Amino acid sequence: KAFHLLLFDGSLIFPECILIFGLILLLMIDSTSDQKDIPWLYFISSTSLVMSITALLFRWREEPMISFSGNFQTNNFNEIFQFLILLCSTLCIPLSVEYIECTEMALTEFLLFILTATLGGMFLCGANDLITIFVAPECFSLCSYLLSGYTKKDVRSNEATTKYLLMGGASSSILVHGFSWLYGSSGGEIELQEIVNGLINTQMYNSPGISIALIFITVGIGFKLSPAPSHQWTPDVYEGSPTPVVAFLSVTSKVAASASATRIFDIPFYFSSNEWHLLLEILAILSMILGNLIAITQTSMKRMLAYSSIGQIGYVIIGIIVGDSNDGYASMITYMLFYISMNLGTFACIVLFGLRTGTDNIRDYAGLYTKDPFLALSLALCLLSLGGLPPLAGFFGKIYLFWCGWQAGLYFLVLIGLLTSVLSIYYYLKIIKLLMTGRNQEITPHVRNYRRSPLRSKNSIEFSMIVCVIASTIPGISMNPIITIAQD
Amino acid sequence: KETPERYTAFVDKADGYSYVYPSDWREFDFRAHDSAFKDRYLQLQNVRLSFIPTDKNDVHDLGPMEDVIQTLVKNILAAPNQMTDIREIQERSVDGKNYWTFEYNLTSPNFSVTHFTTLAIANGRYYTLTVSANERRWKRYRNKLKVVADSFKVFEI
Amino acid sequence: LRVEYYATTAEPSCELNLVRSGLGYCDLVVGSGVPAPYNTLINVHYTARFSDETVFDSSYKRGRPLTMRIGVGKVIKGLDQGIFGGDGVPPMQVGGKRKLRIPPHLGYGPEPAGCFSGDCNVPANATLLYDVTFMGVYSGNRA
Amino acid sequence: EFKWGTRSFIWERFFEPGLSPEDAVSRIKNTAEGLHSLRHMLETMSWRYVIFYIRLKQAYLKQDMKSAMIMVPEGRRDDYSNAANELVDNMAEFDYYVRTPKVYESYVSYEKTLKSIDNLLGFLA
Amino acid sequence: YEYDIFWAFLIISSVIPILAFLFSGILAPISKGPEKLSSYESGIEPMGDAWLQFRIRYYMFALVFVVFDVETVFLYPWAMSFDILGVSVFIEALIFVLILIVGLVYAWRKGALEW
Amino acid sequence: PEYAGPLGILQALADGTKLLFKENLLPSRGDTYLFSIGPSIAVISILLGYLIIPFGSRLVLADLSIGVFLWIAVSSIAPIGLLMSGYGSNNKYSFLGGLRAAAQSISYEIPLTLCVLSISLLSNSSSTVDIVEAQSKYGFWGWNLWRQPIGFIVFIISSLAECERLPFDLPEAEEELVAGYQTEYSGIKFGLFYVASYLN
Amino acid sequence: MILEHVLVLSAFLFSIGIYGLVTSRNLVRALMCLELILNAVNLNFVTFSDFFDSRQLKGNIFSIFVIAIAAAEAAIGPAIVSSIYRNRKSIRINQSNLLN
Amino acid sequence: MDLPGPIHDFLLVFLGSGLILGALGVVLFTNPIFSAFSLGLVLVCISLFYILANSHFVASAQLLIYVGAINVLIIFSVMFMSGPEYDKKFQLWTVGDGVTSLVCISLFVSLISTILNTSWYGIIWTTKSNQILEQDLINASQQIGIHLSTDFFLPFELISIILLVSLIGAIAVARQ
Repeated sequence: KAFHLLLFDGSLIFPECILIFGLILLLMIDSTSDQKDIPWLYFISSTSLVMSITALLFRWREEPMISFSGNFQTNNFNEIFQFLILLCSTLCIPLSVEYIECTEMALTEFLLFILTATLGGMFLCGANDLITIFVAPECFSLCSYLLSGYTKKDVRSNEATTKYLLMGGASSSILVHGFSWLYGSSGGEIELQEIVNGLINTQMYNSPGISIALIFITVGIGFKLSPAPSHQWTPDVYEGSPTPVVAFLSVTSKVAASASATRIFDIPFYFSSNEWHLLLEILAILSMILGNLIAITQTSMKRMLAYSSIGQIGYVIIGIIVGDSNDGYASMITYMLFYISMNLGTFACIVLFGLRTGTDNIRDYAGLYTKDPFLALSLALCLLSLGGLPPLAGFFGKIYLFWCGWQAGLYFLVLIGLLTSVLSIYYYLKIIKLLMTGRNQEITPHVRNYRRSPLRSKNSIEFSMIVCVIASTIPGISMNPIITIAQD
Repeated sequence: KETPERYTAFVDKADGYSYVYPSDWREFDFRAHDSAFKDRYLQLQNVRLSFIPTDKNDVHDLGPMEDVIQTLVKNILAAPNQMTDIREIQERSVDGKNYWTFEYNLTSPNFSVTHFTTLAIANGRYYTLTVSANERRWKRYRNKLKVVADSFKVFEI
Repeated sequence: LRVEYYATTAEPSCELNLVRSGLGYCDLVVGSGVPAPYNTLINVHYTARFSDETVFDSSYKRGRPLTMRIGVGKVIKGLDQGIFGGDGVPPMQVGGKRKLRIPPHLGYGPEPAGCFSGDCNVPANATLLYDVTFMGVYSGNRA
Repeated sequence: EFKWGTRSFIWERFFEPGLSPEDAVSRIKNTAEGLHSLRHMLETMSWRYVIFYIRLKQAYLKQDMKSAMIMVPEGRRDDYSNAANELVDNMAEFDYYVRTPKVYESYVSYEKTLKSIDNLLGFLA
Repeated sequence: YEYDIFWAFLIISSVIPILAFLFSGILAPISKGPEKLSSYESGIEPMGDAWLQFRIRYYMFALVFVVFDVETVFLYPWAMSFDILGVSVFIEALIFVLILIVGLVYAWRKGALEW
Repeated sequence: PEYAGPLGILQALADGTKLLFKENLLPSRGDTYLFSIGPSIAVISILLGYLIIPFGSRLVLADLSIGVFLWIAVSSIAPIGLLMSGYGSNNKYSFLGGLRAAAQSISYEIPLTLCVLSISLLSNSSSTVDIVEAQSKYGFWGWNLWRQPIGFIVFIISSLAECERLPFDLPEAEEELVAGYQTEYSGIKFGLFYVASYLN
Repeated sequence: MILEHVLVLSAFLFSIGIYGLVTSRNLVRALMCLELILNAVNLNFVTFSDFFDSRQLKGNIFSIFVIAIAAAEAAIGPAIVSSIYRNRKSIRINQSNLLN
Repeated sequence: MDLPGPIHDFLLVFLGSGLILGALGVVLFTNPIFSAFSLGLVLVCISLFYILANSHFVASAQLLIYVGAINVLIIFSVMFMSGPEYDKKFQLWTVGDGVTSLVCISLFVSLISTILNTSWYGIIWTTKSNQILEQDLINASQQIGIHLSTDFFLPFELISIILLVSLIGAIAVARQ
């Protein structure tokens, strides 16, 4: 034969082929050699995740193309999201290598799962088919089940894995039932930009079976994004999983699911916009209302960050709701880019605090300013950026998200977003209020015996690449959007 | 090499035709076709024949040769996803009976095949003898299959 | 029967060049772009009317041109012959506007389409009229 | 209205009262037109589509021919019945030559079915 | 048709044990007794009812077998289409076989396949 | 066998009719339905493989193009019946025999599948008639025995393990367990679990 | 013919599987009901490929991939079940409500 | 290319009744062993449905893979549960099951009111060109092989990566 048609198409997924090669090389070296070294695992994970971006940036100017016979679409929209996934993995590897090593467990398996979830998240970003919109998030969800229970000994992690596996088998089967309904009442078409035509060809675009597919797809996607009553999987899993994996599932899962939701609600479901618009409006209003209200009654930091994430996802949903006309998708990014730094910094501070301290309760965060002023300053900056406080990234991100909402006439959505943002100050201020307690009687012995130690550690560099971003991107919110309105 | 590939003659006096296929090939049941033989190892390399009822007395009653050959290739002999082209069209005549033998390539996005198809009309039947080989191995076998397509004969039942 | 009411002004009339397959067509605007490529996704704008000039479908109703893979039988035979060409029909070019008269045997045949809940979208043996407009070849990025 | 073929086949089969003769004759005409249009699918050797069409049209005809006996006058009602039986037999042969598919025999039974249904329309008028 | 014989053969193959059971029921006598119906435990009176609860490390090959069954199922259509296509499917399935080999090596080295 | 018939010819027929006339014994402690269903499932899933065996070019009941793959798929089902028989008997020996049968099938299903896959790759078809004719192209030298010796030995060993013949008679090992999964089985069901073995 | 009845059965299976997913007091049974739901989806896919995709067989390929995913889930758990039973010696999922 | 009509419909009804019985056995049995054995009946009936439609390869793949899955499921249910417990026998009914029965009945009614209202035969006559097979590909498994090898390349390697990672995670999690 020629092996050429696939060879020229195989260069289009070369950034993912780099991840696959790094995965295989890491696995082969782990199997071949008995001894284990932290620096080599660090090097291979980093050089796998900094060569994919090197190849992806070299592929930015290239023409958009649909390769592997209607299976992989490369254009401007998915490239940004793939870069976001790679950035999340790159800033989560230092979060993971220290944490899993301090738990005395095998780390090559953890890096393998993270790299596979990144590989399955990059494929979900451009997945121009219905089979690969199922297989790729099953390359992510299965690894997420393998993660978050990698602890394997804590009684919390087993229950978290049970809940995650059962609820994500409940979803991603409703999603595929919707895929089957959409594929049946279309004429046997599965490519994304070929089933609206197939629907007209069979004249079933107003069939009652199309509403079932839309509802099932929206439910199966809103499970992964976790807005609205599809949110219950989030806090328990966020409360009973190791911190690096939950940070990864906080930033990497929302990016891939946002990309899939944007490419599944606009390309194959534009004829029925008046239905999924209402579904997303309900899904967002309920998300902000019931993610900002419950977060103010939280005694655990990871669970509070879970309710925080299910609150901030509703702000991003407005970008899908307004549509591509009044910016819209250009406001999904330039806020998800913000959200990544916000959450990864506020999780890196939690990682360091828990490792040096050994706790997760919020009440043990008292008096951290006296012990480690740098960590308290960084965590406070991350939390204030999370609350949309003025000189930090969240404020400009939220006003960008609300400008397009007001421009599209969605006064109710913007009003609910602003009211929930007001509610979203009491938390992200409660933690700081604890952090600035000089009362020695209210200071828990968890932070009384706290050693900062005269070494830098990797997470400090990883969140110094972040805290300086959530504050100094506030002038650079003109460079980012001109890369995000350029896509269409 | 010795004498060329030896062929075996298949004669159906009940259905009133006769053609000639390579002796290395084996008989097998094509779906709904009257007769078929195929290579024992290679795929898409086979001869088949099925006939349909008709009221015409000769192929010349089907209209102009090139036009009806093209409409049969596009509409009947090819799936909608297969791009077709015809590279050779010939007419032969023996015993007052005319046979239209044309070579065409069907290039699906998955795979490519090449066929020698001989049409005849006699005994109230329309015969559609077809010789098929994969395109990758077409150039080697084309002559070795053309002898098949030039061997199609229809007589009185 | 299940016609969604869409108010649209009509297109200029024509003399229909009937072909062997029964399709009628005219070139309202001859496109200056690339002709409709085989096995390629193309965005076109159409206004599908029944007989007696009642519109039952339109890509302007959904707000964006329809994307279909042309030349490989993913639409009705009349639309494929009108757009991709063949059998005496020249292929349409980018920017070209063309009227089409699809007979019942080139359309949905004697079987109604879109039948559910006590009504069907297209009746049996219906001649369709299409004011198709080749907007262009599909690209991942819009300007 | 469309009077048939507008919902799932099992619902119209089991949960509908049935058709009046004035709609049964129209369904006979539509079945004949569909059989006439089936020739291209028969020539392309698509046996699954043809077998689905044949089974559905058989299930239509078993009701429609029985319920259209009223419109036939008494002077022809026996002969029409004979023609109806003939049509059934022909379609049965067509069935037998699409499952276990053959080309020549299915085409022969297709032409026979077309002639029988044209005679049935001639009787129904 | 090539598959109605399959259905008839399946029906006959299912009917045969039913015929055997019916013939045994109408031919063999019944002479049930409380000693006869007791579970056989080599003469001695059985203790608690059965049940063994194997170790996990013994039965960890089954998780390998589940994956390997899928891999060998996926390898069949490639072999069916190996001749119609060319070296493209060879390159395609080479990665599949290599991943299978790497997984087998991992199971071997990690002690999953050890008893 | 010398006395049951001329040269023991009627010995196995005598065994079958004796098992027919032997009282059908059911366990009171266990489950009746699983007990009755197990051997029937095993014999059905073993008998279903005879549909594709050709004794001539056309002396085959069904030349299914799925072919040997369907044989593997239906032969995979019998160990479920063996496990059902082991669980339903409520006997420790039966439980051990059922678990051993499941482990044996799990171990030896894959090499047999790959050996069949190699032959199908060589013959380019899954049908048995196509495989035999592809062998018959080159005659005696065209047999896949000479071209694929490694697959030949592995297929022999895997088939011997799936048939549970010695040295792979562990689920029915008479010296370790009294009769394995057949320990509590009497009458026609033991004959069924005997037939199924010899049919395999 | 009454082929649409298959669709009905698939829907029934889905609902039944959904029911068995909720009232499950044993996580092995919950995994089995997940297999039931995926099987209903696969039934829909196969009958739709029979209906509309006799050439491309996209529904059959999707069914094969769904079977692969279901087996991957059936391999990941009960390994998760193994970890849970090693740590807690209990399987009943409704009894574990520590994270709440 | 099908069975006779009445035979096909009778097989549909019979296999549907068997499937309903198996699913009800799955969702009504306390013992995971008994419900697994009912699941096996469901698997066999679904494979027979695949054979009925046209899927002679998907049926075999279903049988092989899902039979391995149920055998593993029975092994791990024996290994991870209490005593054999034939006395458990149809676990008790609570209010929490009664409300979900109503919810699932409503969901099934919503699905069946769409299935029974959509003319599925009307869609078939519109997708005519999707049912014109290539005449050279007589073997259906040959078509499935060609379209698995060429049309779906990216999922074909993605599933390999998924299977490898799932194997590794299953070994790592379940190890003692």
